[PDB]
Amino acid sequence: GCCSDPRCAWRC
Amino acid sequence: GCCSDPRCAWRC
Amino acid sequence: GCCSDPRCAWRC
Amino acid sequence: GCCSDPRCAWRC
Amino acid sequence: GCCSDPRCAWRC
Amino acid sequence: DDDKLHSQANLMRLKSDLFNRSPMYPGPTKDDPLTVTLGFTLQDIVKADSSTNEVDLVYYEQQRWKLNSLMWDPNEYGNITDFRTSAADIWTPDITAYSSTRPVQVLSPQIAVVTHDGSVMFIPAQRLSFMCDPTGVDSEEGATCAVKFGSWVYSGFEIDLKTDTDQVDLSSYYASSKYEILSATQTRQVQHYSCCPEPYIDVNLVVKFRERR
Amino acid sequence: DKLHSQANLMRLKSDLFNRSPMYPGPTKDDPLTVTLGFTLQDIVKADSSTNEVDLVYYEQQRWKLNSLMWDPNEYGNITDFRTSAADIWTPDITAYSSTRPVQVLSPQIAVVTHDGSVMFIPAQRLSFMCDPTGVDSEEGATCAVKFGSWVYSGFEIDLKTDTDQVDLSSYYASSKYEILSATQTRQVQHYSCCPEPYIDVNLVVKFRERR
Amino acid sequence: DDDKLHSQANLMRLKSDLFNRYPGPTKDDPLTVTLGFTLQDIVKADSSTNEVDLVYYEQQRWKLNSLMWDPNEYGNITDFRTSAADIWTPDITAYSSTRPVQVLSPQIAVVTHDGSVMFIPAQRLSFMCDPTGVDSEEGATCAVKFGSWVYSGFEIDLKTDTDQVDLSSYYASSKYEILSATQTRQVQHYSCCPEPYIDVNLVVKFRERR
Amino acid sequence: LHSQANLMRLKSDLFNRMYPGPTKDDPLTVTLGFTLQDIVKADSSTNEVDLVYYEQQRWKLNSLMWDPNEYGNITDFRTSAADIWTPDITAYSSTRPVQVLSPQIAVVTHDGSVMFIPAQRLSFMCDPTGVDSEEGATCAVKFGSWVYSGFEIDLKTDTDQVDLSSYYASSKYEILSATQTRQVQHYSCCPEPYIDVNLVVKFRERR
Amino acid sequence: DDDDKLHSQANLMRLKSDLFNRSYPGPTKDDPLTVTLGFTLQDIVKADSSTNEVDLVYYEQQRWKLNSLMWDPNEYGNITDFRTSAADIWTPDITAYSSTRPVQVLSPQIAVVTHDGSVMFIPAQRLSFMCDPTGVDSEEGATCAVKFGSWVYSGFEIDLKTDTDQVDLSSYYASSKYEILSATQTRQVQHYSCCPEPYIDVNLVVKFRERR
Ligand SMILES: *[C@@H]1O[C@H](CO)[C@@H](O)[C@H](O)[C@H]1NC(C)=O
Repeated sequence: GCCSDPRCAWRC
Repeated sequence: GCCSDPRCAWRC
Repeated sequence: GCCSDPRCAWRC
Repeated sequence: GCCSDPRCAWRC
Repeated sequence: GCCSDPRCAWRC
Repeated sequence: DDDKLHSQANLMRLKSDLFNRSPMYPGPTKDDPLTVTLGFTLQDIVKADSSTNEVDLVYYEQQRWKLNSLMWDPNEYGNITDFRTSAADIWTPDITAYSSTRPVQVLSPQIAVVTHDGSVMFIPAQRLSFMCDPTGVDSEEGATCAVKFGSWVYSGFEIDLKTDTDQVDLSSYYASSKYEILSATQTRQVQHYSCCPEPYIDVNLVVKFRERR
Repeated sequence: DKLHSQANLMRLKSDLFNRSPMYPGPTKDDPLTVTLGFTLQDIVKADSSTNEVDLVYYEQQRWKLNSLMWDPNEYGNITDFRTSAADIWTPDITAYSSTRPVQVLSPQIAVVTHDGSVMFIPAQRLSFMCDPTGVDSEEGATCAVKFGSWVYSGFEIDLKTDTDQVDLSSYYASSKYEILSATQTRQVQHYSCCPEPYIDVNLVVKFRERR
Repeated sequence: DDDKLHSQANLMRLKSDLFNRYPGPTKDDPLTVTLGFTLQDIVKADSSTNEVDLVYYEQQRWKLNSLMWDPNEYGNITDFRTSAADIWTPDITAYSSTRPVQVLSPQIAVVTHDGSVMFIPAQRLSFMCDPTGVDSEEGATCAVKFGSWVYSGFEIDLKTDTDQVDLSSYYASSKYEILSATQTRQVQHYSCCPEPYIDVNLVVKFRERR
Repeated sequence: LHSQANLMRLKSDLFNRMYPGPTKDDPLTVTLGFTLQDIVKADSSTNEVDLVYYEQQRWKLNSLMWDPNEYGNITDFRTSAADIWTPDITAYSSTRPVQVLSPQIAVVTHDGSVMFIPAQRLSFMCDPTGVDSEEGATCAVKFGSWVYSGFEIDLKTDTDQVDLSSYYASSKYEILSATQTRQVQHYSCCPEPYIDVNLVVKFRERR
Repeated sequence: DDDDKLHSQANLMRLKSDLFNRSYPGPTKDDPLTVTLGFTLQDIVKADSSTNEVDLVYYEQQRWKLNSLMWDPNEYGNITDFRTSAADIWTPDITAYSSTRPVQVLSPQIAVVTHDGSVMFIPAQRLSFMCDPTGVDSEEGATCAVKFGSWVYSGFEIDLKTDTDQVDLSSYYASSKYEILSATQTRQVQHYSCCPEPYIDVNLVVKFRERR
């Protein structure tokens, strides 16, 4: 999921 | 205790 | 070949 | 003795 | 010989 | 192309404004406390050594905090709302495992993401060896180990250490690991010493695991 | 035509590197394609006590920047140059399931061409998560490792592969392990939160003990 | 916001004044360094090579006049934290190590307004030790000496934080239990010479967990 | 003091007053030679062999020339290898980063020629099967530039005989032969030659 | 008194600033350097007969003297000596010629400088070197040897010597797996027929056996 993915987790 | 804890030991 | 050779592969 | 000790040996 | 010695081989 | 040129300019200006025109943040103080939030994504128990009582973990450690000194108005910088930068370019917290047996090994690039509200997200991938007796790992009940994380020098009045949840993220755990995970938790613990008012705050990672059949 | 060619190159590099503020990396407004290809040299180690496998490969990385282009006419007809990888921006392409820090085996030098294209080829030894069960059978073992950016979405760095076939032309002929297949495949994922694609390259290696 | 911004400015200003505006000790300007050990684990004992590995926190304390300030001049700041690289630190070394010491913690010290520094590096040390008898009731005994590399006791005087090693954080499921652990200041003189040479002797008696 | 004052000046002149590397217009010859000291380990569980050798590297740059009469008849000097450009000669089938065993210092003579001799431990890809037999094992490893063709760096050896005059007499492995041979290929796309030096060692367990 | 301690702090800072900041490109044929080497052997940690590598822990005593590091103690408040990072000065490129792994540094890298320009530097090191331990489990023991010398300077540039050929065993670990039968540190000169300059090594020779 986004919140596990280092490319995306900053959005969480 | 405080004196074993590196965040606190500077107080001892 | 050229394309496996690090000195050459830039031309592929 | 002194000449084996790194704090002292410079005196030898 | 000189050419195997790192202190001498610049002569070779 | 010239809009892409100006977008680049705007981003260089922002970064210049935040980093080159203000010497770094000196860290938190009691007058100016900082919340740091911690999250573990556990990838693998690589090794359990019963001759030395050392277990090796691979994980991503999420660290999140906010600084007023890193805020900006996107309207003043070409609508930019976030940027990426070398972790060297900024202050980062001194969060440390308290019972490691070897220096932690860094497995990923050291790059942080900064948003315009001044929030920073930094996610180092790490391999950690720590003190752990794996007795019983080879059984239905398995083995249980624990390791505390915290600041090295800051009390709870300077770094307020938190987790958003007490459940470790196991969604990326390696499915063919020698070890299966029975449970993994990440729990904020607060202590007081009788000398002193300030709280001392740890995050305890507790992992229960056994050999996969 | 020698110290002048040398002067022309020095001037070009100064103009690209020094007369210009730092490329801050890609953005949604100014995205970048990075193409990857693996030359697999050897499977050096397979450890079933810890489920780690060790690979040696050359990783070809190719991308193109507008800010690295020049007119060969302005610079004595120079069309390409070699320079330290530290003089330029490079992408943050990482193995997502490594178990030790990647070890670099080669000089960190890139080739730049006048259209702004960069080719950078780190040779690496990588330890990654892999169960080698079945390596001593006819069908072999199968391992996989994903590569991708650490901080950039597919709207900032698009990844592609140099074919889906790993290059095995330089594979060590007397390795302990023979390659049954090796593929390198672009994969795409979307999250409920967000429009952007998240793009990985999945390196999949099927192998067995060489008789 | 204004009062947190001034507090930051006051700290940034203290550190600037103290730092970018100390050559080590001498016999004319001597320094006392106090050591204390918090032993966390005996991780390995190797009877094929006679090397034993310890994990510990080493507390180092000393006081410099050049680090003093009046809190009234700097917003009542009484203490601060800074990278160990920003200040002088002592050359305290284990004398019978067999590999480079490995540092396990951030290298950050705490300074108080009276010039006192506390620096606590967490370390893994391999040192020379014969673990014979570790499987008996009386156990094994080893010893490692800590001291300066270049300074005599006229330049750096070494003292210990009591003679009892702190065992309150010793790992409860270690392969080895601690029978005793002491940290003792020792003065040595050589026949040639008047100067004292000061060691801290860390002595650990341990056996296999039963 | 005479030398000292002239040498300080010479180094400041040559260095402080950057060589962009070789090109097709300004090509460079690099000469390679190996002094093989020891085969330290041969692992048949991973097919890795470990060598210790001194790698002699020689080349000449005009930009490093000087008139000895301008500098008190100084005709040579030694300096940190970091103060100068050095070639990107690499073992192509290493399995671990090469470990450096010696100071990184070069010798420069007034004609601009440089000699640099890094001592190194190298792990490389090698099946040692037959090492415990009369015929022994044979392994090979290629050296060349990482980024330059033969039109930019011309790579050569002065002899195809590896220098064995310093080989460890009590090694676990004795050397039956060791050769260092220039090999040139062409790719059909392209006119430039691509040049390797192939190090071939035949060895067996000492008797 | 405290006033006096400021003066002494200031005098030391001036001396270091003067020597280092207000002012060495290594030795030449015309300006040659004597370097004195000595070993204090602490432990033979490991002997590996599968690879013929042995591992030693020792202190390496290096001693040399430079005009450029002299001073008149009366000009600097009677300071006769000081300590500084070995990065702050030139150091000789003395190398073990038959190491199998990079040397590991076990101590701070700090030199002692005396007012006559004398420098003393004692790195503690762990070294793996080429050594067949055949005989170590017998009464004669094994013999191994490792040569030390400059990497790039001849004997006309660096004159390498010792004050004695007995290695210092006074600090040898009493409960090592290996006992020391003998250890010598001997200056050897050779000439190549092309060349007048001498080529000088110090050979560290160690005879040793398993402790029983
Ligand atoms: C931000 O984006 C909006 C919408 O396209 C545009 O109108 C505006 O000009 C942008 N602002 C800046 C400062 O470039």
